Amino acid sequence: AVKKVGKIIKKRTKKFTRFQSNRFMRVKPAWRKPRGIDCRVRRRYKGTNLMPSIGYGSNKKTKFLLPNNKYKYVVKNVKEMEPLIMNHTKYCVQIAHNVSSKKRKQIIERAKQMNVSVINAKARL
Amino acid sequence: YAKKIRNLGKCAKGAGVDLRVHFKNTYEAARAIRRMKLLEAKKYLNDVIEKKRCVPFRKYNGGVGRTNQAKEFNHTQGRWPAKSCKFLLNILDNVQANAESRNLDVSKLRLIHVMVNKARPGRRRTYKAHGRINPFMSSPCHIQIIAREINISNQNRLKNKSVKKQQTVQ
RNA sequence: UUUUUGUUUGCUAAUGUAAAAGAGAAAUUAUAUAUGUACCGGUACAUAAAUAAUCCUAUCACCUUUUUCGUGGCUAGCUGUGAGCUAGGCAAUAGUUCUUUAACAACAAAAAAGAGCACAAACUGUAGACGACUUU
RNA sequence: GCUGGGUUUAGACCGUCGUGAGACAGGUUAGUUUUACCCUACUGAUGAAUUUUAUUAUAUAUAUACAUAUAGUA
RNA sequence: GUCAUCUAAUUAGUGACGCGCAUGAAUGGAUUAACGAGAUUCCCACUGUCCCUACUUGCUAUCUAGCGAAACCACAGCCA
RNA sequence: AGCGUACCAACAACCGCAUCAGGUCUCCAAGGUUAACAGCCUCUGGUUAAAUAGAAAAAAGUAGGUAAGGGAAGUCGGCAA
RNA sequence: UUACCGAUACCAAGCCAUAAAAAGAAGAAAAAAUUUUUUUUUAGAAUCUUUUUAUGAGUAGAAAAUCGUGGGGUUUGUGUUGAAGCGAAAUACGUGAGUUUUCGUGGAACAUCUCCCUAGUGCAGAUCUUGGUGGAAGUAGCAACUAUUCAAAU
RNA sequence: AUUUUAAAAUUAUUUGAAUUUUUCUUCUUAUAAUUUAAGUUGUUUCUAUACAGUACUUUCUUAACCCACUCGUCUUGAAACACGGACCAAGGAGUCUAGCAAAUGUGCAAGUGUAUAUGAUUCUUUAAACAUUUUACGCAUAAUUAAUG
RNA sequence: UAAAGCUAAAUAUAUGUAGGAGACCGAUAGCAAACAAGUACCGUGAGGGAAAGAUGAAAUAGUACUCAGGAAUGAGCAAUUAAAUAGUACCUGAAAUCGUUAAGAUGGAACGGAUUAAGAGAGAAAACAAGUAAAGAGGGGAAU
Ligand SMILES: O[C@H](c1cc(C(F)(F)F)nc2c(C(F)(F)F)cccc12)[C@@H]1CCCCN1
Ligand SMILES: [Mg+2]
Ligand SMILES: [Mg+2]
Ligand SMILES: [Mg+2]
Ligand SMILES: [Mg+2]
Ligand SMILES: [Mg+2]
Ligand SMILES: [Mg+2]
Ligand SMILES: [Mg+2]
Ligand SMILES: [Mg+2]
Ligand SMILES: [Mg+2]
Ligand SMILES: [Mg+2]
Ligand SMILES: [Mg+2]
Ligand SMILES: [Mg+2]
Ligand SMILES: [Mg+2]
Ligand SMILES: [Mg+2]
Ligand SMILES: [Mg+2]
Ligand SMILES: [Mg+2]
Ligand SMILES: [Mg+2]
Ligand SMILES: [Mg+2]
Ligand SMILES: [Mg+2]
Ligand SMILES: [Mg+2]
Ligand SMILES: [Mg+2]
Ligand SMILES: [Mg+2]
Ligand SMILES: [Mg+2]
Ligand SMILES: [Mg+2]
Ligand SMILES: [Mg+2]
Ligand SMILES: [Mg+2]
Ligand SMILES: [Mg+2]
Ligand SMILES: [Mg+2]
Ligand SMILES: [Mg+2]
Ligand SMILES: [Mg+2]
Ligand SMILES: [Mg+2]
Ligand SMILES: [Mg+2]
Ligand SMILES: [Mg+2]
Ligand SMILES: [Mg+2]
Ligand SMILES: [Mg+2]
Ligand SMILES: [Mg+2]
Ligand SMILES: [Mg+2]
Ligand SMILES: [Mg+2]
Repeated sequence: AVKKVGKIIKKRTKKFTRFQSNRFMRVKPAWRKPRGIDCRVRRRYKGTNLMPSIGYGSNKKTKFLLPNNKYKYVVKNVKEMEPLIMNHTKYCVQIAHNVSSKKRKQIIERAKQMNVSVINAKARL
Repeated sequence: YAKKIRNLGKCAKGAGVDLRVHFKNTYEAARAIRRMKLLEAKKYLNDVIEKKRCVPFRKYNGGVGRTNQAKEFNHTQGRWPAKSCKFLLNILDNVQANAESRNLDVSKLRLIHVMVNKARPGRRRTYKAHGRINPFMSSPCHIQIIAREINISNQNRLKNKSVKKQQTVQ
């Protein structure tokens, strides 16, 4: 169903899993669009998996906002942190998965100085 | 070993690397054993070796006969897998020895983890039909055995509600 | 059986309900008639005839004072319970609702009180692939 | 399940047809019948489990489903 | 195919008959003793071929100890 | 002078994909019964092993036996016996 | 004769895309505090932004926008305070391919979305190839060669 | 950041009319306010005086109501008693060159392309890049005819 | 100027050796062959023709010793290592498949979609508290 939280509307919380991904191991859940005659999914018979479609898309205005209402920005370095000094209420930092612990700590510190939210501050904490 | 132990001081482990016994029979034996005092398990094994008590084949029960001793485990099928049993007995003995070497009482030891994994098959050749070579492989096993010594929120409104409920009850 | 608290190494305290909010209701029988009652299926007289469109059962808290009547226990009195009458004026306040935590059943702990079979094994053979059965 | 006599392989003979190889809805004879250990079905053979499950009553004329029922063997 | 014959009964067999769809003379024709793991029918003997199945023996199957494959397999597996 | 000389010759030493009831050339050749180097049994020599044992002794199978009275009535056909 | 139920059709409203259409090269608003501080923003990216309306089936096919993989030039970075990978995930983002992140393993490399350049560039099928692994299944079976048994030894 | 304006409407006034004589009677002269304009804001709780809990989010898990036939494939038509597929991992298929074409980009444009090859103060990259002698040829600028033309 | 001949240069090279290269391939790729590869093995023969790399920095650290074992192996209070679930089948160790544990479900399939539900995990970056004050631990920047 629909998942209103704030003004943030999500139309389809459920992932669209590949047809029959649940039937053969060799078929991953990653959406693939079925082709060929007699698909059932293509044909949209009641009771099957749904086909992702453009109707499902989120309002242009709230799109890439997370539950926080801030667009997520990936941060590898202090230099990168800096573009968001004038944007602390609109973008929220995520520190790159590959950052070493000291560097991560430094980044976190910087974020606090800036008043910018960190979505993954706790890595290696 | 596979089990979550926490304190290995009250535990005694024993392993069998690549046993020349069938995986299924051995598995069954292990199942039969599981959750038992070590000595009792040993006794059971001995009995099975001497064809007095059977091990119940419940999982791999395809074609296994229909013994008299199976009534003991509420089952109908059961067998006396000799070589496998012997192997298991040996491992049990080893475990016991290990325990002794530490400081665990053998009377209070229970088998908490009796795992049988299947090892890599020993390849042999069988000859069939119209000049056809087929695999005549064995089903070897690893056996892992572990013995072990065995002996918010308040909320003011919520609180008020609770009180009211209590009053009502009274 | 009663009471109390709980069920907020694989374990060694322990939860689940397709359905509680009064889940209230025992003639029978006919459907172009029934039911009683009283005599000898018959006769006479009642009675239901939108029959659950009804009837029953609810809220009288309190404790104390003046009691009456019913039921249950023990040897006319005592006690407990239920119902009425009379006197005292007394209490609940949660700040506007967020289920009315109120039922049933199971348990687990705490205290309290009371008070052997079977399989196997050997044997059998009225049986039988093996179980099983029949035996001892 | 079988049998394989015929039909419908390769051998062969005859008749007709075809220059011929061959043809015949013409005749005649000789010509390998593979696998269940799977699932179900059936026939027999054991056999646990079964409280949202049961109950045609029980109990001393009155009661009671706002009730009984443990389980294990036999 | 008609008459015989064989049978209680014969689309078989044998002996005849013959305007023979379409027999026939080294495409050899007709006849043949002996021979044939040749094709066909009948008779005698003989028998579980059968009436009509029964009992029995080894070896398997069966259960156990040991070992231990494969074809096949979308998922699977009750019916009207 | 040189070269060959072990051992196997199938039973697991060879060829059959294998320690596979198959195949593979030659010589020697005992007593009994007998026409017989047949078949049956024995001596010399050789084994007592064969990709398994044990227990039960159903069906079914397979290699056999035996069946009263009938005697091919079975079946394509006396196939099999 | 009414009443009602009843579609992804219809209507009303939102949002998504597509198509078209309007239209576009300068400025303080409010709240909270106590007249001054604090809190938010203070827009102008032409395939872009704002708004408007209509529309949305689809095999063969065509096109566009994206997404990912191996390498290259460029750009600015991450690594033994642990890279790639792998396994599980995640109040995660995307309609989706995916992307990103956390924990665990791992023990050495790894990116580029800044632009675009190149390719042996994306798999569920081919009685696909190779390697592995199952159910069948502890099942079929281990039945030619007449046959073994007792004691002892190692 | 001026079409959340202008008007409509409404409220209390102010001037003039009207026949529908009317505490919503209408126009209209002027002024303030308001919303019926000019797409929902307010009040009171609660979460909660919490850092995660049994609440709240979300992943998984079964249930339950309703629905749902093996995908790929050739086919008028496949769930088919049509074929392929036991399962999994990796590999696995419109490519490259020659010439032509249109499309579009770019440079130049009656021209254009420096072909081979030379030259250099070019030499890790340098097998590229640069340079083109102090009327080459291609295609195009003219067509047409079997043809001398 | 035939019926006689010779002759360097530019030009070609998938063979051999030796150098140097790559916007090449990265152990099912690349030669068939990264390794005792034209090797093992198969075919009477002409011929056919594989699979197979990686422990660690260092085996001049390759498992000492003790206990149980016939032995393999196992275990350790022991031992090399940074690391032995790096133990020589040794880097990473996916999937199928299987084992252990737990939870759950189960009247002739299972799975699935839509929508909840109860569980069981997870979580705080919207899912309350800016600032102010007292005093600790730090860090800065500036003024002179
Ligand atoms: O069109 C103006 C404009 C001017 C100038 C300038 F003159 F400086 F080059 N440059 C502009 C640019 C620029 F060219 F990129 F600078 C973009 C958009 C608008 C520009 C806009 C007008 C609105 C305010 C911003 N400048
Ligand atoms: Mg179709
Ligand atoms: Mg189909
Ligand atoms: Mg025939
Ligand atoms: Mg023929
Ligand atoms: Mg006859
Ligand atoms: Mg005749
Ligand atoms: Mg003639
Ligand atoms: Mg002859
Ligand atoms: Mg297989
Ligand atoms: Mg010799
Ligand atoms: Mg000798
Ligand atoms: Mg032989
Ligand atoms: Mg050979
Ligand atoms: Mg042999
Ligand atoms: Mg007879
Ligand atoms: Mg006779
Ligand atoms: Mg007859
Ligand atoms: Mg007959
Ligand atoms: Mg005969
Ligand atoms: Mg469309
Ligand atoms: Mg990468
Ligand atoms: Mg390709
Ligand atoms: Mg694949
Ligand atoms: Mg496909
Ligand atoms: Mg394969
Ligand atoms: Mg349905
Ligand atoms: Mg067709
Ligand atoms: Mg086909
Ligand atoms: Mg198939
Ligand atoms: Mg395949
Ligand atoms: Mg692939
Ligand atoms: Mg062009
Ligand atoms: Mg010359
Ligand atoms: Mg290779
Ligand atoms: Mg380290
Ligand atoms: Mg590891
Ligand atoms: Mg390494
Ligand atoms: Mg490893």
